[PDB]
Amino acid sequence: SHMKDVQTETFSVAESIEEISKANEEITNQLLGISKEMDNISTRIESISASV
Amino acid sequence: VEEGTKLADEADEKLNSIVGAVERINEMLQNIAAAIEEQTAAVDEITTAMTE
Repeated sequence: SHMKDVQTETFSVAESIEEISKANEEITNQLLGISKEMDNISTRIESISASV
Repeated sequence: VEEGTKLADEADEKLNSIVGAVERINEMLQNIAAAIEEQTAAVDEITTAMTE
């Protein structure tokens, strides 16, 4: 049928939504590690403030 | 003998007055000693707080 040129685009957006999903998950993982590291930096600055 | 007896009691008051004067110097030095020690303890805890 005419569903050939439909198929060539419905293969690539499934190989691309997968990279979006993977990359958004990498951003989410990095964000939550930074959030932890930042909330530990807060403690260290507060310790410097106490010394002041 | 009378002129020498009363002239001897002139030096006796002056030597007694030097004991008094020097023990006023000593009274000031004993307060500087405690203050320098207490100040030395405070500067140490600051140099520890700055090493932190």
